[PDB]
Amino acid sequence: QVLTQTPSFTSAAVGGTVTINCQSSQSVWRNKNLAWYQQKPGQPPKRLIYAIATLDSGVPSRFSGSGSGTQFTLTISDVQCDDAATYYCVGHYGSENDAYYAFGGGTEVVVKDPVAPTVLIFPPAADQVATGTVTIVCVANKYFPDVTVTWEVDGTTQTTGIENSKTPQNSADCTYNLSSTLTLTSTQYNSHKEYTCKVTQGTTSVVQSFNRGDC
Amino acid sequence: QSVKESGRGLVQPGGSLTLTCTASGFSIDSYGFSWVRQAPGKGLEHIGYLTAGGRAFYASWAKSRSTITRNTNENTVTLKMTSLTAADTATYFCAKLGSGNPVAIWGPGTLVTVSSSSGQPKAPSVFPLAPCCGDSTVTLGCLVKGYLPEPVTVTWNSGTLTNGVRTFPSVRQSSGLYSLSSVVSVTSQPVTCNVAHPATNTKVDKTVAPSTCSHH
Amino acid sequence: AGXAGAG
Repeated sequence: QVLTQTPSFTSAAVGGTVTINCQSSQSVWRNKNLAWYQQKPGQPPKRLIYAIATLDSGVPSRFSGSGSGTQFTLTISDVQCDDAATYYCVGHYGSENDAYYAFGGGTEVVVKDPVAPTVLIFPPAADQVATGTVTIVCVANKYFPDVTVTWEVDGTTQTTGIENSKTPQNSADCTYNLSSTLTLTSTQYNSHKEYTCKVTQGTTSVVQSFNRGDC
Repeated sequence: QSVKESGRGLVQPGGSLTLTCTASGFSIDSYGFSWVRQAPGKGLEHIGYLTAGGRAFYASWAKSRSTITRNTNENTVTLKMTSLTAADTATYFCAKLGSGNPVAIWGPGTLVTVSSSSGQPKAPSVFPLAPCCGDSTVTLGCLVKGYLPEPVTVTWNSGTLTNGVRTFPSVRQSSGLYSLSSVVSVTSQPVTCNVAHPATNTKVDKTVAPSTCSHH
Repeated sequence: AGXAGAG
Protein backbone atom coordinates (compact mmCIF):
# COMPACT_ATOMS: atom_id res chain seq x y z
CA GLN A 1 0.00 0.00 0.00
CA VAL A 2 1.98 2.95 -1.32
CA LEU A 3 -1.09 5.21 -1.33
CA THR A 4 -3.58 5.03 1.54
CA GLN A 5 -6.85 6.76 0.65
CA THR A 6 -9.47 7.64 3.26
CA PRO A 7 -12.37 7.44 3.77
CA SER A 8 -13.53 4.42 1.77
CA PHE A 9 -17.08 5.79 1.70
CA THR A 10 -18.45 9.27 2.30
CA SER A 11 -21.83 10.89 1.84
CA ALA A 12 -23.34 14.35 1.60
CA ALA A 13 -26.56 16.06 0.66
CA VAL A 14 -26.67 18.32 -2.38
CA GLY A 15 -24.72 21.45 -1.54
CA GLY A 16 -22.69 19.74 1.19
CA THR A 17 -18.92 19.37 1.47
CA VAL A 18 -16.76 16.26 0.92
CA THR A 19 -13.09 15.71 1.79
CA ILE A 20 -10.91 12.84 0.56
CA ASN A 21 -7.35 12.29 1.80
CA CYS A 22 -4.42 10.38 0.33
CA GLN A 23 -1.33 9.40 2.35
CA SER A 24 1.78 8.29 0.43
CA SER A 25 4.45 6.02 1.89
CA GLN A 26 7.08 8.03 -0.02
CA SER A 27 7.38 11.24 -1.97
CA VAL A 28 5.90 11.43 -5.45
CA TRP A 29 8.02 12.30 -8.46
CA ARG A 30 9.21 15.92 -8.25
CA ASN A 31 6.90 16.26 -5.22
CA LYS A 32 4.39 17.04 -7.96
CA ASN A 33 3.09 13.96 -9.86
CA LEU A 34 -0.16 13.33 -8.00
CA ALA A 35 -3.56 13.35 -9.75
CA TRP A 36 -7.19 12.77 -8.82
CA TYR A 37 -9.54 10.72 -10.98
CA GLN A 38 -13.33 10.48 -10.99
CA GLN A 39 -14.98 7.26 -12.17
CA LYS A 40 -18.64 6.51 -12.64
CA PRO A 41 -19.66 2.83 -12.84
CA GLY A 42 -19.14 1.48 -16.34
CA GLN A 43 -17.13 4.40 -17.74
CA PRO A 44 -13.44 5.27 -18.11
CA PRO A 45 -12.02 7.38 -15.27
CA LYS A 46 -11.91 11.15 -15.73
CA ARG A 47 -8.94 13.20 -14.56
CA LEU A 48 -9.96 16.05 -12.26
CA ILE A 49 -6.64 17.35 -10.88
CA TYR A 50 -2.99 16.96 -11.85
CA ALA A 51 0.25 18.26 -10.35
CA ILE A 52 -1.49 18.17 -6.94
CA ALA A 53 -3.60 21.28 -7.52
CA THR A 54 -4.14 22.08 -11.23
CA LEU A 55 -7.70 21.55 -12.48
CA ASP A 56 -8.13 19.73 -15.79
CA SER A 57 -10.44 20.76 -18.63
CA GLY A 58 -14.13 20.23 -17.89
CA VAL A 59 -13.68 20.26 -14.10
CA PRO A 60 -15.93 22.60 -12.05
CA SER A 61 -14.36 25.06 -9.62
CA ARG A 62 -15.98 23.26 -6.68
CA PHE A 63 -13.16 20.67 -6.95
CA SER A 64 -9.91 21.61 -5.19
CA GLY A 65 -6.67 19.71 -4.70
CA SER A 66 -3.96 20.48 -2.17
CA GLY A 67 -1.14 18.97 -0.18
CA SER A 68 2.55 18.20 -0.27
CA GLY A 69 5.05 15.50 0.55
CA THR A 70 3.15 12.49 1.88
CA GLN A 71 -0.27 14.15 2.41
CA PHE A 72 -2.78 15.09 -0.29
CA THR A 73 -6.40 16.23 -0.16
CA LEU A 74 -9.30 16.56 -2.59
CA THR A 75 -12.30 18.63 -1.53
CA ILE A 76 -15.67 19.08 -3.20
CA SER A 77 -17.79 22.02 -2.08
CA ASP A 78 -21.41 22.63 -3.06
CA VAL A 79 -21.61 18.94 -3.94
CA GLN A 80 -23.88 18.13 -6.90
CA CYS A 81 -25.54 14.97 -8.24
CA ASP A 82 -22.98 14.89 -11.07
CA ASP A 83 -20.28 14.48 -8.40
CA ALA A 84 -21.62 11.09 -7.28
CA ALA A 85 -18.79 8.72 -8.23
CA THR A 86 -15.76 6.80 -6.99
CA TYR A 87 -12.62 8.91 -6.59
CA TYR A 88 -9.02 7.69 -6.84
CA CYS A 89 -5.71 9.38 -6.14
CA VAL A 90 -2.85 8.24 -8.35
CA GLY A 91 0.84 8.85 -7.63
CA HIS A 92 3.93 8.57 -9.82
CA TYR A 93 7.18 7.29 -8.33
CA GLY A 94 10.65 6.20 -9.27
CA SER A 95 14.26 7.09 -9.93
CA GLU A 96 16.28 7.70 -13.09
CA ASN A 97 15.95 4.03 -14.10
CA ASP A 98 12.83 2.84 -12.26
CA ALA A 99 9.26 4.09 -12.67
CA TYR A 100 5.85 3.12 -11.35
CA TYR A 101 2.40 4.32 -10.37
CA ALA A 102 0.13 3.51 -7.45
CA PHE A 103 -3.62 4.08 -7.13
CA GLY A 104 -5.38 4.69 -3.87
CA GLY A 105 -8.02 2.16 -2.91
CA GLY A 106 -10.79 4.56 -3.89
CA THR A 107 -13.59 6.55 -2.23
CA GLU A 108 -17.26 6.07 -3.07
CA VAL A 109 -19.11 9.40 -2.88
CA VAL A 110 -22.89 9.14 -2.48
CA VAL A 111 -25.00 12.30 -2.93
CA LYS A 112 -28.26 12.28 -1.00
CA ASP A 113 -31.73 13.39 -2.15
CA PRO A 114 -34.57 11.05 -1.09
CA VAL A 115 -37.12 9.82 -3.65
CA ALA A 116 -39.45 6.85 -3.39
CA PRO A 117 -39.51 4.34 -6.27
CA THR A 118 -42.17 3.33 -8.72
CA VAL A 119 -42.17 -0.27 -9.95
CA LEU A 120 -42.96 -1.96 -13.27
CA ILE A 121 -43.05 -5.69 -14.01
CA PHE A 122 -42.53 -7.25 -17.44
CA PRO A 123 -43.93 -10.71 -18.23
CA PRO A 124 -41.73 -12.93 -20.39
CA ALA A 125 -42.00 -12.45 -24.12
CA ALA A 126 -43.98 -15.22 -25.82
CA ASP A 127 -40.85 -16.58 -27.53
CA GLN A 128 -39.02 -17.13 -24.22
CA VAL A 129 -41.01 -20.13 -23.01
CA ALA A 130 -40.09 -22.30 -26.01
CA THR A 131 -36.40 -22.03 -25.04
CA GLY A 132 -36.97 -23.97 -21.80
CA THR A 133 -36.07 -20.93 -19.68
CA VAL A 134 -37.97 -17.73 -18.89
CA THR A 135 -36.76 -14.50 -17.27
CA ILE A 136 -39.22 -12.10 -15.63
CA VAL A 137 -38.03 -8.51 -15.21
CA CYS A 138 -38.93 -6.03 -12.45
CA VAL A 139 -37.71 -2.43 -12.60
CA ALA A 140 -37.61 0.05 -9.72
CA ASN A 141 -37.51 3.54 -11.24
CA LYS A 142 -35.90 6.73 -10.04
CA TYR A 143 -35.19 6.26 -6.32
CA PHE A 144 -32.90 7.08 -3.41
CA PRO A 145 -31.80 5.64 -0.97
CA ASP A 146 -31.17 1.95 -1.75
CA VAL A 147 -34.01 -0.57 -1.93
CA THR A 148 -34.47 -4.31 -1.45
CA VAL A 149 -36.37 -6.52 -3.91
CA THR A 150 -38.45 -9.58 -3.01
CA TRP A 151 -39.97 -11.98 -5.53
CA GLU A 152 -43.09 -14.01 -4.79
CA VAL A 153 -44.53 -16.78 -6.96
CA ASP A 154 -48.01 -17.80 -5.82
CA GLY A 155 -47.16 -16.32 -2.41
CA THR A 156 -43.92 -18.29 -2.07
CA THR A 157 -40.86 -16.11 -1.48
CA GLN A 158 -38.12 -16.82 -3.99
CA THR A 159 -34.67 -17.39 -2.51
CA THR A 160 -32.63 -18.08 -5.68
CA GLY A 161 -32.84 -17.35 -9.39
CA ILE A 162 -32.51 -13.58 -8.98
CA GLU A 163 -30.17 -11.11 -10.68
CA ASN A 164 -30.11 -7.47 -9.59
CA SER A 165 -28.40 -4.68 -11.49
CA LYS A 166 -28.34 -1.00 -10.53
CA THR A 167 -27.64 2.09 -12.61
CA PRO A 168 -25.25 4.64 -11.05
CA GLN A 169 -26.67 7.81 -9.52
CA ASN A 170 -28.25 9.99 -12.19
CA SER A 171 -26.15 13.08 -12.87
CA ALA A 172 -29.27 15.31 -12.80
CA ASP A 173 -31.35 14.06 -9.83
CA CYS A 174 -29.06 11.66 -7.88
CA THR A 175 -31.48 8.75 -8.28
CA TYR A 176 -30.90 5.06 -8.92
CA ASN A 177 -32.74 2.62 -11.12
CA LEU A 178 -32.78 -1.11 -10.45
CA SER A 179 -33.34 -4.12 -12.69
CA SER A 180 -34.33 -7.35 -10.95
CA THR A 181 -34.74 -10.56 -12.95
CA LEU A 182 -36.21 -13.88 -11.81
CA THR A 183 -35.27 -16.87 -13.97
CA LEU A 184 -37.26 -20.10 -13.97
CA THR A 185 -37.49 -23.15 -16.16
CA SER A 186 -40.40 -23.19 -18.60
CA THR A 187 -42.02 -26.06 -16.71
CA GLN A 188 -41.87 -24.08 -13.46
CA TYR A 189 -43.20 -20.92 -15.09
CA ASN A 190 -46.14 -22.82 -16.58
CA SER A 191 -46.81 -24.44 -13.18
CA HIS A 192 -47.59 -21.14 -11.43
CA LYS A 193 -50.01 -18.25 -11.86
CA GLU A 194 -49.18 -15.11 -9.86
CA TYR A 195 -45.77 -13.44 -10.13
CA THR A 196 -45.05 -10.56 -7.78
CA CYS A 197 -42.10 -8.23 -7.25
CA LYS A 198 -42.01 -6.20 -4.02
CA VAL A 199 -39.65 -3.24 -3.63
CA THR A 200 -38.95 -2.04 -0.10
CA GLN A 201 -37.37 1.29 0.84
CA GLY A 202 -36.97 1.53 4.60
CA THR A 203 -40.47 0.58 5.75
CA THR A 204 -42.49 1.44 2.62
CA SER A 205 -43.21 -1.40 0.20
CA VAL A 206 -44.28 -1.01 -3.42
CA VAL A 207 -45.74 -4.02 -5.24
CA GLN A 208 -46.28 -4.99 -8.87
CA SER A 209 -47.89 -8.23 -10.03
CA PHE A 210 -49.15 -10.12 -13.09
CA ASN A 211 -50.90 -13.43 -13.81
CA ARG A 212 -49.40 -15.74 -16.44
CA GLY A 213 -52.84 -16.43 -17.92
CA ASP A 214 -53.44 -12.72 -18.56
CA CYS A 215 -50.35 -12.04 -20.72
CA GLN B 1 -5.28 12.37 -29.17
CA SER B 2 -7.13 9.15 -28.45
CA VAL B 3 -6.25 5.49 -27.93
CA LYS B 4 -8.36 2.37 -28.34
CA GLU B 5 -7.85 -1.11 -26.88
CA SER B 6 -8.45 -4.28 -28.88
CA GLY B 7 -7.95 -7.99 -28.39
CA ARG B 8 -9.63 -11.28 -27.67
CA GLY B 9 -12.21 -10.77 -24.93
CA LEU B 10 -12.80 -14.44 -24.06
CA VAL B 11 -9.72 -16.31 -22.82
CA GLN B 12 -9.25 -19.49 -20.82
CA PRO B 13 -7.38 -20.05 -17.56
CA GLY B 14 -3.87 -21.25 -18.26
CA GLY B 15 -3.89 -19.27 -21.51
CA SER B 16 -2.65 -15.78 -22.28
CA LEU B 17 -4.24 -12.44 -23.09
CA THR B 18 -2.88 -10.06 -25.73
CA LEU B 19 -4.27 -6.53 -25.80
CA THR B 20 -3.30 -3.90 -28.35
CA CYS B 21 -3.53 -0.15 -27.74
CA THR B 22 -3.61 1.86 -30.98
CA ALA B 23 -3.01 5.62 -30.88
CA SER B 24 -4.86 8.12 -33.09
CA GLY B 25 -3.99 11.75 -33.75
CA PHE B 26 -0.43 11.44 -32.43
CA SER B 27 2.54 9.07 -32.35
CA ILE B 28 2.61 6.60 -29.47
CA ASP B 29 6.31 7.15 -28.72
CA SER B 30 5.69 10.80 -27.74
CA TYR B 31 4.54 9.73 -24.26
CA GLY B 32 4.85 7.02 -21.66
CA PHE B 33 1.81 4.76 -21.42
CA SER B 34 0.53 2.60 -18.58
CA TRP B 35 -1.66 -0.47 -18.57
CA VAL B 36 -4.30 -0.40 -15.84
CA ARG B 37 -7.01 -2.88 -14.96
CA GLN B 38 -10.17 -2.96 -12.89
CA ALA B 39 -11.68 -6.26 -11.81
CA PRO B 40 -15.48 -6.28 -11.45
CA GLY B 41 -16.49 -4.11 -8.52
CA LYS B 42 -12.84 -3.48 -7.57
CA GLY B 43 -10.48 -0.53 -7.73
CA LEU B 44 -8.02 0.53 -10.39
CA GLU B 45 -4.64 -1.19 -10.25
CA HIS B 46 -1.49 -0.34 -12.17
CA ILE B 47 0.03 -3.14 -14.25
CA GLY B 48 3.05 -1.50 -15.85
CA TYR B 49 4.46 1.57 -17.55
CA LEU B 50 6.27 1.93 -20.87
CA THR B 51 8.32 5.12 -20.70
CA ALA B 52 8.46 7.54 -23.61
CA GLY B 53 12.03 6.36 -24.21
CA GLY B 54 10.82 2.78 -24.49
CA ARG B 55 11.69 0.97 -21.23
CA ALA B 56 9.00 -1.11 -19.51
CA PHE B 57 8.47 -1.25 -15.74
CA TYR B 58 6.09 -3.63 -13.96
CA ALA B 59 4.25 -3.78 -10.67
CA SER B 60 5.55 -6.53 -8.41
CA TRP B 61 2.50 -8.77 -8.74
CA ALA B 62 2.61 -8.50 -12.56
CA LYS B 63 6.38 -8.62 -13.11
CA SER B 64 6.87 -12.33 -13.84
CA ARG B 65 3.96 -13.00 -16.24
CA SER B 66 3.43 -9.64 -17.99
CA THR B 67 5.19 -8.11 -20.99
CA ILE B 68 4.58 -4.56 -22.24
CA THR B 69 5.87 -3.83 -25.73
CA ARG B 70 5.83 -0.98 -28.27
CA ASN B 71 5.65 -0.95 -32.08
CA THR B 72 6.21 2.61 -33.31
CA ASN B 73 5.66 1.51 -36.92
CA GLU B 74 2.09 0.41 -36.17
CA ASN B 75 1.60 3.14 -33.53
CA THR B 76 0.71 0.62 -30.82
CA VAL B 77 1.64 -0.56 -27.37
CA THR B 78 0.87 -4.14 -26.43
CA LEU B 79 0.20 -6.04 -23.21
CA LYS B 80 0.66 -9.80 -22.93
CA MET B 81 -0.14 -11.71 -19.74
CA THR B 82 0.37 -15.47 -19.32
CA SER B 83 -0.60 -18.04 -16.69
CA LEU B 84 -4.10 -16.60 -16.53
CA THR B 85 -6.56 -17.39 -13.77
CA ALA B 86 -10.15 -16.21 -13.40
CA ALA B 87 -8.71 -13.54 -11.09
CA ASP B 88 -7.54 -11.79 -14.29
CA THR B 89 -11.10 -11.10 -15.46
CA ALA B 90 -11.21 -7.32 -15.63
CA THR B 91 -11.50 -4.19 -17.72
CA TYR B 92 -8.09 -3.30 -19.14
CA PHE B 93 -7.16 0.30 -19.99
CA CYS B 94 -4.19 1.81 -21.74
CA ALA B 95 -3.67 5.33 -20.47
CA LYS B 96 -1.25 8.22 -20.28
CA LEU B 97 -2.15 9.00 -16.68
CA GLY B 98 -0.89 12.59 -16.58
CA SER B 99 -0.10 12.55 -12.86
CA GLY B 100 2.06 15.65 -13.26
CA ASN B 101 1.68 16.98 -16.79
CA PRO B 102 -1.11 18.51 -18.90
CA VAL B 103 -1.69 15.54 -21.24
CA ALA B 104 -3.82 12.63 -20.01
CA ILE B 105 -5.31 10.13 -22.46
CA TRP B 106 -7.44 7.07 -21.65
CA GLY B 107 -8.90 4.47 -23.95
CA PRO B 108 -12.49 3.27 -23.63
CA GLY B 109 -11.24 0.04 -22.06
CA THR B 110 -11.59 -3.56 -23.13
CA LEU B 111 -13.40 -6.19 -21.07
CA VAL B 112 -11.56 -9.51 -20.72
CA THR B 113 -13.50 -12.53 -19.46
CA VAL B 114 -11.26 -15.38 -18.30
CA SER B 115 -13.20 -18.64 -18.20
CA SER B 116 -13.10 -22.25 -19.26
CA SER B 117 -16.36 -23.02 -17.41
CA SER B 118 -18.47 -20.42 -19.28
CA GLY B 119 -18.38 -22.06 -22.72
CA GLN B 120 -17.45 -20.52 -26.04
CA PRO B 121 -18.46 -17.18 -27.59
CA LYS B 122 -22.23 -16.76 -27.72
CA ALA B 123 -24.43 -14.11 -29.30
CA PRO B 124 -27.31 -12.78 -27.18
CA SER B 125 -30.93 -13.75 -27.47
CA VAL B 126 -32.93 -10.52 -27.43
CA PHE B 127 -36.46 -10.47 -26.01
CA PRO B 128 -38.86 -7.50 -25.89
CA LEU B 129 -40.12 -6.17 -22.56
CA ALA B 130 -43.70 -4.88 -22.51
CA PRO B 131 -46.49 -4.54 -19.92
CA CYS B 132 -48.93 -7.40 -19.49
CA CYS B 133 -51.77 -7.58 -22.02
CA GLY B 134 -54.11 -6.60 -19.19
CA ASP B 135 -53.93 -2.80 -19.34
CA SER B 136 -50.01 6.30 -24.36
CA THR B 137 -47.01 6.77 -22.06
CA VAL B 138 -45.40 3.37 -21.51
CA THR B 139 -42.00 2.00 -20.55
CA LEU B 140 -40.68 -0.68 -22.90
CA GLY B 141 -37.38 -2.51 -22.97
CA CYS B 142 -35.32 -5.40 -24.27
CA LEU B 143 -33.71 -8.22 -22.30
CA VAL B 144 -30.34 -9.21 -23.79
CA LYS B 145 -29.72 -12.69 -22.42
CA GLY B 146 -26.93 -15.24 -22.51
CA TYR B 147 -24.02 -13.65 -24.38
CA LEU B 148 -20.27 -14.19 -24.04
CA PRO B 149 -17.88 -12.34 -23.84
CA GLU B 150 -18.66 -8.75 -22.90
CA PRO B 151 -19.64 -6.18 -24.11
CA VAL B 152 -22.93 -5.53 -25.88
CA THR B 153 -24.09 -2.10 -27.00
CA VAL B 154 -27.79 -1.23 -26.84
CA THR B 155 -29.34 1.75 -28.60
CA TRP B 156 -32.98 2.66 -29.16
CA ASN B 157 -33.96 3.73 -32.66
CA SER B 158 -30.21 3.85 -33.36
CA GLY B 159 -29.65 6.27 -30.46
CA THR B 160 -32.34 8.81 -31.34
CA LEU B 161 -34.35 7.86 -28.25
CA THR B 162 -32.94 9.23 -25.00
CA ASN B 163 -35.84 10.02 -22.63
CA GLY B 164 -35.84 7.57 -19.74
CA VAL B 165 -33.37 5.30 -21.52
CA ARG B 166 -31.66 3.16 -18.88
CA THR B 167 -29.24 0.34 -19.68
CA PHE B 168 -28.33 -1.62 -16.60
CA PRO B 169 -24.92 -3.16 -15.85
CA SER B 170 -24.53 -6.69 -17.12
CA VAL B 171 -24.67 -9.57 -14.64
CA ARG B 172 -22.55 -12.72 -14.86
CA GLN B 173 -25.09 -15.53 -14.64
CA SER B 174 -24.50 -18.84 -12.87
CA SER B 175 -23.74 -20.39 -16.28
CA GLY B 176 -20.89 -17.93 -16.87
CA LEU B 177 -22.94 -16.13 -19.54
CA TYR B 178 -23.87 -12.47 -19.26
CA SER B 179 -27.23 -10.73 -19.34
CA LEU B 180 -28.41 -7.16 -19.24
CA SER B 181 -31.62 -5.28 -19.83
CA SER B 182 -32.50 -1.83 -21.12
CA VAL B 183 -35.70 0.21 -20.85
CA VAL B 184 -37.02 3.30 -22.61
CA SER B 185 -39.90 5.67 -21.88
CA VAL B 186 -42.00 6.14 -25.02
CA THR B 187 -44.94 8.37 -25.90
CA SER B 188 -46.42 6.97 -31.90
CA GLN B 189 -43.30 5.26 -33.25
CA PRO B 190 -42.13 1.74 -33.96
CA VAL B 191 -39.56 1.55 -31.15
CA THR B 192 -36.65 -0.74 -31.98
CA CYS B 193 -33.82 -1.74 -29.70
CA ASN B 194 -30.56 -2.30 -31.56
CA VAL B 195 -28.18 -4.76 -29.90
CA ALA B 196 -24.62 -5.35 -31.06
CA HIS B 197 -22.21 -8.03 -29.83
CA PRO B 198 -18.86 -7.01 -31.35
CA ALA B 199 -16.97 -10.20 -30.45
CA THR B 200 -19.21 -12.25 -32.79
CA ASN B 201 -19.97 -9.30 -35.11
CA THR B 202 -23.66 -9.89 -34.38
CA LYS B 203 -26.32 -7.17 -34.70
CA VAL B 204 -29.94 -7.73 -33.65
CA ASP B 205 -32.86 -5.35 -34.20
CA LYS B 206 -36.03 -6.08 -32.23
CA THR B 207 -39.20 -4.05 -32.60
CA VAL B 208 -40.99 -3.87 -29.24
CA ALA B 209 -44.80 -3.93 -29.27
CA PRO B 210 -46.61 -1.81 -26.63
CA SER B 211 -47.90 -4.87 -24.72
CA THR B 212 -47.60 -8.66 -24.60
CA CYS B 213 -50.91 -8.98 -26.49
CA SER B 214 -50.75 -11.18 -29.59
CA HIS B 215 -52.71 -8.72 -31.76
CA HIS B 216 -49.91 -6.18 -32.35
CA ALA C 1 12.18 15.15 -16.23
CA GLY C 2 8.39 14.82 -16.34
CA UNK C 3 8.47 11.14 -15.39
CA ALA C 4 10.83 8.57 -13.85
CA GLY C 5 12.74 5.90 -15.78
CA ALA C 6 14.02 8.31 -18.43
CA GLY C 7 17.55 7.00 -17.76
